Amino acid sequence: YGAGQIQVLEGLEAVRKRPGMYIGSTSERGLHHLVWEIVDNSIDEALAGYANQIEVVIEKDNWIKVTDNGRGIPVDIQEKMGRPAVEVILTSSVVNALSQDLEVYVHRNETIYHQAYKKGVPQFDLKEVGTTDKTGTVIRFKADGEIFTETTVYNYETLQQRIRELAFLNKGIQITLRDERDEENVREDSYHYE
Ligand SMILES: Cc1[nH]c(C(=O)NC2CCN(c3cc(C(N)=O)cc(Cl)n3)CC2)c(Cl)c1Cl
Ligand SMILES: [Mg+2]
Ligand SMILES: [Mg+2]
Ligand SMILES: [Mg+2]
Repeated sequence: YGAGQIQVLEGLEAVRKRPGMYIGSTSERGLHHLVWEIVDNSIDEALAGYANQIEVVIEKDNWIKVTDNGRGIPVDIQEKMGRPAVEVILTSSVVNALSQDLEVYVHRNETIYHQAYKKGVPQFDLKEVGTTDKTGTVIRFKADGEIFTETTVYNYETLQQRIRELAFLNKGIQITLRDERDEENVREDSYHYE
């Protein structure tokens, strides 16, 4: 309960109290904005010269998974908070605050690190769960139905349109959209402009 952790909790309270001020609306438009908030991080990492693939998956029950092959959100214990950098970054994330559940897997230092959250609150300390020969960041989230009180169901065409545009605007980045909500009938569109 240091000043750092107190500020974190106040920040989550503030986002959840006035979500529309952060993401425009809590309508279907705001729901889809959650995806762009996450994907923008991957785009910046690609433009910085450290990533070139981004994958957005609509999973069963309208979870969203975003994966990039960037450097991975750092995990070193931070000066300000005395907590892993990734935890500080995600506990101040609007998407995390407005998600009933969110998971991160960081591939970095030939290690896979995992943390989970509910409404932005970490459920356990960042944990090493395995090894890897890749780098990057995986984020999985389920939008909070307490916040998004019109719908929590994503529109494939809405995601598709903007993903295609993002690939066209940010040449060289391979951006893939896949709908896995119905395991019997899976749709994928992959964009890569030169
Ligand atoms: C899906 C996704 N991807 C990213 C992402 O790629 N973030 C970048 C931000 C800058 N990062 C680094 C890397 C280093 C480093 N030298 O490896 C040091 C620092 Cl100080 N930040 C790499 C991850 C985020 Cl954040 C989310 Cl959410
Ligand atoms: Mg942002
Ligand atoms: Mg950034
Ligand atoms: Mg490329």
